[PDB]
Amino acid sequence: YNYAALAPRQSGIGTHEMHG
Amino acid sequence: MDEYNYAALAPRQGSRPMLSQWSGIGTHEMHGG
Amino acid sequence: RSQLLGNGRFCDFHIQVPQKFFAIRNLLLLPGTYTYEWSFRKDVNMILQSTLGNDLRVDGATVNITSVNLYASFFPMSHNTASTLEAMLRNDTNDQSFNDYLSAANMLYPIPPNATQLPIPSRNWAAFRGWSLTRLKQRETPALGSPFDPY
Amino acid sequence: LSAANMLYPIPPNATQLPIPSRNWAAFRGWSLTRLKQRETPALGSPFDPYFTYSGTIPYLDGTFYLSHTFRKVAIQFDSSVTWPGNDRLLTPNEFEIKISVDGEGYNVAQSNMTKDWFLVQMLANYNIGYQGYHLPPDYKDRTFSFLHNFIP
Amino acid sequence: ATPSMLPQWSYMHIAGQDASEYLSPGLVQFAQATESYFNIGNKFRNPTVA
Amino acid sequence: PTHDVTTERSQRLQLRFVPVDREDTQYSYKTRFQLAVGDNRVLDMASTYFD
Amino acid sequence: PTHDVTTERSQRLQLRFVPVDREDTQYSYKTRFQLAVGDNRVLDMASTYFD
Amino acid sequence: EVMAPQPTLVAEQGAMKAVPVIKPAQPFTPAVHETQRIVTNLPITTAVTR
Amino acid sequence: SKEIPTPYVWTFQPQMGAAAGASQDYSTRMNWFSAGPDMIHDVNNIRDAQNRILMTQSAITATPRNLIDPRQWAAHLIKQPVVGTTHVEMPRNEVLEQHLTSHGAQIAGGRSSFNPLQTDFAFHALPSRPRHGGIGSRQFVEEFVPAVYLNPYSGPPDSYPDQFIRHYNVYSNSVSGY
Amino acid sequence: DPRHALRDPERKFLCDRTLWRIPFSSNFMSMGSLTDLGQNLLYANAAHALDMTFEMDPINEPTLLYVLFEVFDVARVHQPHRGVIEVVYLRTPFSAG
Amino acid sequence: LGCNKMYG
Amino acid sequence: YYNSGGNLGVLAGQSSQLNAVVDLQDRNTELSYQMLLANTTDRSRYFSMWN
Repeated sequence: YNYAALAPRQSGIGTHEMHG
Repeated sequence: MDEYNYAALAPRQGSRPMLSQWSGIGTHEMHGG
Repeated sequence: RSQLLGNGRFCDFHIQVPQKFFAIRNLLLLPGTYTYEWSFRKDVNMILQSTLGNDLRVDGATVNITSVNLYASFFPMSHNTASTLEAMLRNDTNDQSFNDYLSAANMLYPIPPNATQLPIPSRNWAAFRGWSLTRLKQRETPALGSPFDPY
Repeated sequence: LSAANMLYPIPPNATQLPIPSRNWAAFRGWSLTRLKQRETPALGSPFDPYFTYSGTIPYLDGTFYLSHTFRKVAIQFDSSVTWPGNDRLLTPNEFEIKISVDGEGYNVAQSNMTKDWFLVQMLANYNIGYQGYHLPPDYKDRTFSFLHNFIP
Repeated sequence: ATPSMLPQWSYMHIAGQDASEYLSPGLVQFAQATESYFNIGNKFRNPTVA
Repeated sequence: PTHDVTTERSQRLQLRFVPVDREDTQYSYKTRFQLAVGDNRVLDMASTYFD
Repeated sequence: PTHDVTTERSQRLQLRFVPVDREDTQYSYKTRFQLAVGDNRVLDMASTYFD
Repeated sequence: EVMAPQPTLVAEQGAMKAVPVIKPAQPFTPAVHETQRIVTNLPITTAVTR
Repeated sequence: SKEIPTPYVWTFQPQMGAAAGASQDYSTRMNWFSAGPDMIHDVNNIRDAQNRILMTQSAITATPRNLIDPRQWAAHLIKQPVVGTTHVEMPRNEVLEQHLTSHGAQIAGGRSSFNPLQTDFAFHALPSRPRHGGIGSRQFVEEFVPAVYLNPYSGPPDSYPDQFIRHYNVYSNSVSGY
Repeated sequence: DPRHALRDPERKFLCDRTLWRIPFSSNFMSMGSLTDLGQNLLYANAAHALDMTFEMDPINEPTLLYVLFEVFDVARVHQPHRGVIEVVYLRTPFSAG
Repeated sequence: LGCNKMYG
Repeated sequence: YYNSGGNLGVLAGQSSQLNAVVDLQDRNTELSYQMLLANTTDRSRYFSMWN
């Protein structure tokens, strides 16, 4: 491991989708 | 010792890998008869 | 496109044609004096388009270009800032680099009207990005190198 | 001659692309020419059963006549670096020998051959490229020369 | 200066560095200031390496 | 902004460059224009359409 | 000679100059050019020829 | 520091008294052999007899 | 031979500015099968002198490092190009010109007579960051000189000289497949 | 019908304006401009031959293929002084010749 | 600022 | 005439006169511009200036 996988070089986490 | 030579490549016989004798490489077959 | 220049066998057209070259169409031109000679095609099939694939040479269309001018638009900006920008852009590290959107080497290989085909020689294949394949009709694809295509 | 003679076959059309990597020391240049396969025997063999020809042999007699059929040469080092490199010739990245139409001028003498190819050929043989194309001295104009054979 | 002083990818901005970090700081500031009405930022290319 | 944005020194916006020389072959039409980019003003070639 | 004989600094061998202002009459064809000899290069006009 | 030169070997076999001979091959042993850079600037390690 | 071996000549990869592996110098080599012991001894002496010159040149002009070929180099190690000063001769004051125009004057052409003050600018148009990355050809030929390998592949496979094979990832040591 | 004939279904698709893409990536994704491969040392340090074979639906009239090799076509424009333009071009995998 | 758009 | 070898965009400086445009017959700038327009802007709308 090395600081996770690299990102493509040049709320992030979670969803709150509800209602119906 | 498996880091100073190719011993993981050779098939094992328990804990001792079965390497060839040092003077085993090379061949010579030659005659005219 | 046909109704823009009107109906009728004969017509008068007043068109504006842009620059499509990738290294030029976005270039920020610095002060100086440059010759900008370009050649405009007069081949009737290539210039004009019809719903039917009729040969416009044998049908007889022709085009008579009278006057060609280019219209440059200059942003009116204070000469101090314009000179500052010019001096900044005259430097080596401020070189303007452009890219062709369809960055590709187009290679059209002929196909006899059956079966399968064939491929390329040795090469470096560095910075390659992929293949894009599609079949065209030989009748519809014109020649490229020659100024005129009799066929 | 001091040359590495390499003969690469040509299907009766198009182009070709040779050569892998190596150390190009004490190099001198290139000398391209075109030969017919029928008139060229095997590169090396005690006997050539496929020759079936008895005229002049261009490969090993110094009898060349297809040099005019060339159109263009493009040398490249490491697959990207054009050997001329810096902007040197009128053509950008390319040794263009002969142009059929050439609406831009670029037609040295009164034939197809381009001005940049004339400059290269005159320099390569008689060194007369930068101080006016004058006729070379007779002792430099020999049978295996350029202006001795150039017939517009 | 294409193959000798720099590698070709870095020279042509294929893999070298972003525009905001290979342009002059003055040019970057000018482009930011005049982005609203003149938009210098189009003319320069970013590597976008994978 | 109220300063260092516009020249206010009597210069044009649209310029028309008549061709210096031209030739009309029955296959192609070649026109040569020489364009002088002022002395301080700067243009982008996103302009300069051929009329 | 290995050094101090070639520029190695992106210099063109041959230059093609377009006339600044040509003019023709029934008697003669007059063309005016401007040939720039650069800054650190020398030209001998024996090489120059009209086309 | 440049690597010290290695002595060339010439052995004898039969009547042949000057056969050119390369140094014999020996399996690497830490007690007998150690890895020493040929040139200190760039790492090209090789075995030496200490 | 293990005492006088042919040097490994590096291959330059001009796209990404790194050494594309190394191979034995098979292009520049003598042919001594037609030579006797005397001429063969002379050729061996010349090859040994060549190897000594190559080692000396490497030790002189090669930047010390722990890796034979790092794909990316430090910014200071790479020879940045020097650029001279840029002088901006400001041609006209804007406030005074605005005052004149407001007072009913038309200014055309263009130093200016009306403005007495003259201002000039000078700066170094350096890149924001000093271009860390790959090697150039000129700064590569002086560092990846032909490296002679005295005892070929003697020692642990750890100490085997890698980076000679072209398809070898430097970091996370592994051979790059198809 | 209450009295059919029989089914024998057949299927086809018709996409007309798209170029088929085979991205030069290990995972076929596009996670950046300069792909995962191409930077691969195998395809950068050595020269490799390429062979492609196409099997097609035959059509009577003479037609032709059109493979567009996706490459890097970049041009750098440098203008040192007044009235001088130097532009250097570089197509990386297929450079000029 | 800069641009990085092309086909692919 | 974009990608034809017999005609080029000789656009260049007046003094040095070295061409800033080179075309090598493998580029397809017409399709490049078409795809560039189709990707940058929605093209269900008709523009009079350029068709």
